[PDB]
Amino acid sequence: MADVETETGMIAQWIVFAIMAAAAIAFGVAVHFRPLKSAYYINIAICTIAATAYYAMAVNYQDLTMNGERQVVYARYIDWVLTTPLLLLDLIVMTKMGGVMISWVIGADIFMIVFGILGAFEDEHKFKWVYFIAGCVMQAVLTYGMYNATWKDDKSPEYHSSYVSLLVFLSILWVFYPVVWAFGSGSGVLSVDNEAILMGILDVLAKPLFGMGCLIAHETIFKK
Ligand SMILES: CC(C)CCC[C@@H](C)[C@H]1CC[C@H]2[C@@H]3CC=C4C[C@@H](O)CC[C@]4(C)[C@H]3CC[C@]12C
Ligand SMILES: CC(C)CCC[C@@H](C)[C@H]1CC[C@H]2[C@@H]3CC=C4C[C@@H](O)CC[C@]4(C)[C@H]3CC[C@]12C
Ligand SMILES: *C/C=C(C)/C=C/C=C(C)/C=C/C1=C(C)CCCC1(C)C
Repeated sequence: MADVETETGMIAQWIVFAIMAAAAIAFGVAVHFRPLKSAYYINIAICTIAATAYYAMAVNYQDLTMNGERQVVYARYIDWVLTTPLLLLDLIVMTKMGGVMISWVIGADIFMIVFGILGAFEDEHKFKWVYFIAGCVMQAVLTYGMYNATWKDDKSPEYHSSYVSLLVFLSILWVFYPVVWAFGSGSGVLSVDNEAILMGILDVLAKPLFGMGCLIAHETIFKK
């Protein structure tokens, strides 16, 4: 039979919705009482984006577009394509990284997503996986560069530290997405719902939580 999202998946998403929404509102207000405002904006956008994406996924878990006999909840790629770049930025600001380099990490990132999307809608397993590799290779490149701003002597010693910190956290976490993907969206061995929940779990770690980390860090440092 076909693997399609259910009330369950819906639930999960709906839950994520609320969280995102709150963070959005939270930061959304907070910002008006700071100096520094930018860092806030970044994360406001991020969560507002997600919130929206999840909101769509949730209300339409029934309107199924399918690759094979398994529904693909693509809205997430959109989210990701927009959010992921903003997440890297959240860290980039803690560094003195050069525009030229920024564009590279970002560009890499964007493709990482698209490849995923490409694979997500591919029939031939033969290609599906090729695409998968691609993205991983992008996540790779991308990650590599992010670390050059670690050892290569280029902001303040406080920042540098916080940066390193958050990065290792983001760096590791992210590799989970591709793993989960590979499993469901990619292989099929994973349910649409479970994938949703898993992805969902990740998102909340990757976005709201990370956000706080950053905001704090900034707020913290700024106080020095
Ligand atoms: C899950 C969602 C609802 C979480 C939202 C968390 C928001 C409300 C949190 C996370 C970061 C937090 C801020 C971190 C740093 C400061 C500077 C400090 O001098 C006063 C508190 C203040 C300004 C915090 C206000 C509350 C804050 C903005
Ligand atoms: C959707 C609901 C849950 C959102 C609730 C958002 C609340 C927690 C957010 C929105 C406005 C925010 C406050 C905005 C202004 C200030 C004064 C500042 O000097 C310290 C942070 C502080 C005190 C913020 C604390 C966190 C705060 C109260
Ligand atoms: C808010 C969303 C976040 C932080 C999403 C992160 C997503 C990734 C790191 C995805 C990576 C993928 C690959 C490296 C290979 C192919 C499939 C993907 C798209 C899921």
